[PDB]
Amino acid sequence: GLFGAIAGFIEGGWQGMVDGWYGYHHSNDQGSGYAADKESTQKAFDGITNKVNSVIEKMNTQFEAVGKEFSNLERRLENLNKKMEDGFLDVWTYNAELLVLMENERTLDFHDSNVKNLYDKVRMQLRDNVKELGNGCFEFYHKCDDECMNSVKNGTYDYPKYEEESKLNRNE
Amino acid sequence: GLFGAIAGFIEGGWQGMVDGWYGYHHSNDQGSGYAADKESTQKAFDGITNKVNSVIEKMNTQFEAVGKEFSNLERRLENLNKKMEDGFLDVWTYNAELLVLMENERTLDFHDSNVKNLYDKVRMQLRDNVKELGNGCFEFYHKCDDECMNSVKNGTYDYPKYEEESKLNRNE
Amino acid sequence: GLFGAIAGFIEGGWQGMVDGWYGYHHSNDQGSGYAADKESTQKAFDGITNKVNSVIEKMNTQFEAVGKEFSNLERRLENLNKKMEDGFLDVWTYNAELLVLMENERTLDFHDSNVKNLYDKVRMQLRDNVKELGNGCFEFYHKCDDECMNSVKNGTYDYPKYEEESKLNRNE
Amino acid sequence: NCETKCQTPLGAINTTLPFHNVHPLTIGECPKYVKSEKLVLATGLRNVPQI
Amino acid sequence: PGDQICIGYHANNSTEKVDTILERNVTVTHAKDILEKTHNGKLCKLNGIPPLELGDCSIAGWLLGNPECDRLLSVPEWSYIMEKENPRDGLCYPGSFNDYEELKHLLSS
Ligand SMILES: *[C@@H]1O[C@H](CO)[C@@H](O[C@@H]2O[C@H](CO)[C@@H](O)[C@H](O)[C@H]2NC(C)=O)[C@H](O)[C@H]1NC(C)=O
Repeated sequence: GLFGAIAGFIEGGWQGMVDGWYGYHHSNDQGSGYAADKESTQKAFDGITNKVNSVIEKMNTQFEAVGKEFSNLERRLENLNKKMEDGFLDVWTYNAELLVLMENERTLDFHDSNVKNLYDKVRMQLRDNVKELGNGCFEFYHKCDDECMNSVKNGTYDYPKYEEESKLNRNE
Repeated sequence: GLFGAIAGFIEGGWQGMVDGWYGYHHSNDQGSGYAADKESTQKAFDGITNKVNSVIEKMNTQFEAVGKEFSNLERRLENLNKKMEDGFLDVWTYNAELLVLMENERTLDFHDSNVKNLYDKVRMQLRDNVKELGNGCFEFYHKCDDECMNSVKNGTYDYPKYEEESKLNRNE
Repeated sequence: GLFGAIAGFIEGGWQGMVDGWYGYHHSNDQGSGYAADKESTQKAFDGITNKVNSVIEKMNTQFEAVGKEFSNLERRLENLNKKMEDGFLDVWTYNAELLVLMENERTLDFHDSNVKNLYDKVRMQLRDNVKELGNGCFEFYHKCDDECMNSVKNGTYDYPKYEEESKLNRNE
Repeated sequence: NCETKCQTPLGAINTTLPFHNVHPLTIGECPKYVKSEKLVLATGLRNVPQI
Repeated sequence: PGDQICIGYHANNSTEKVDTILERNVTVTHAKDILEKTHNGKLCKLNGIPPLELGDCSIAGWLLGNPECDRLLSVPEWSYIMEKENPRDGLCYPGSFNDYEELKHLLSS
């Protein structure tokens, strides 16, 4: 995509997460499974609803054309009425189609940004205690069990605590 | 944000920099304080002024409706005049509100890009001579005093010169 | 730029690649030269053509004003006709200029995203077998000859195969 | 006894701003009329409280 | 022990709030109000030249010389014309006025 997460490294998506839009799954000898991010998904959902309510209501007022009849000595006036109403229909039609197109593209790239950002957010957290596989997955230089996996999720995985085991554990 | 710098890792901003929009502060045993980037801030300011002068002047020409009176046998003509002038007001109102909304969002994400980009610009410079804390701060594998801090600022911090001290200095 | 690749680290561009929009050149003792990416360039080209065909055809219908004459007792009707046709010209003119401006900016930043993304795509592939110079170039911790350079291009450079030579080869 | 460069039936206008929600029918060199309540241009960036 | 250099942006006491498509009311450092919501509630001269107030009289009543329109018998140059919605004094003797609106529009110039 535009931020390179989707059809970038992540390369596809998981039918196995119904919990929300994006998230994780892990391999712990302890256990493995799909759990999706509360905060990011929430945010994106809110933003989107705001976008659709913002568009559909940005035509609340908008041109509506009703009726008219003219004599055959009124021909100019008739043509003028026609050209105007037609003109406005054209205008609002353009406005609508275009706004939809833009907001669409902007929406998709928006999702991209969300993903890539979530990723970078994880990376800047766990960074040197793990290898980035380049596929959008983090291989461990130690064991983070699950409580602490969920500590990764909640945003504090407590770096220095797990620093040393991986510090010696890595190399080789 | 969209580029993840603001309300991303940087997490907040410094009331202690009045010097411009974004920049740095450092801890040198030599000294510490807030100094903000000349070039980036300058650029962003220019771009923004160009955006506002671009919008406010994108309505210079724009529809202005003055007066009219019709007889009571002119009722159709009156209604047509009304529908047209109203129609245009609606149109320009939409155009304005919408343009503002877009340019706003695009402006904010713009600032984001500026920040994240400045950061990445620093990182790609100092990279292996320092630890990224993940909070948007760079911890040193050597001492960069201040002249050389300002060499970081000016864009050439002279990597290989300081390479070795940190090369052995790191690990542990 | 917005994604920081152009007039960011890459700092300029190569008159020596006519093969397409963006790509690489390498130094192999084996050989050196400019070759540009098939897939990315193709994609961008397609997207752009879609953008221009999308704009130029988003006015296919659009207001066209033909003729009219009024008596000197028709003055109000005349002024109304004038105000309307003028009004629409103004409207479509605005629509056009604006759409062009946006699609332009969005196009340039689009190219940026393409570049930065291609780069990150390479990096996430070769990562620890090479040093990022920060200038937008990758220095080798081993020899990738050319077949395998073209394996970098085709997207599988076979990491673990070349892992060890660089694993010991690096440090120092 | 007031003087103005722009007049509306509801009152006059002294403004550097290129827009008004006041009245559709004006006389003078005037800012452009719209039906908006608020028009607000972001200049700076978002405010994140220092934490 | 060490040396370090951070990176960050501005911030202030500003409550100034904008909107966007993606996000509703949002507080930012700086903004410009491009809309003028205020008027002095007065009717004024226009570049030193005062309007012609028709008072209780219509345009017809004026031009025709309705007796109730008197001070209007002689009048200086004007920047514009102030007339009421439904003025009291027009045609005292009942009647009709042909192409009245076309005439008033003519007067706009
Ligand atoms: C239109 O607005 C301007 C600006 O407020 C007014 O001019 C100011 O008048 C005040 C009071 O005399 C002075 O202190 C300022 O120096 C003036 N500024 C400028 C730019 O001229 C002006 O009075 C207003 N017009 C009217 C007639 O109300």
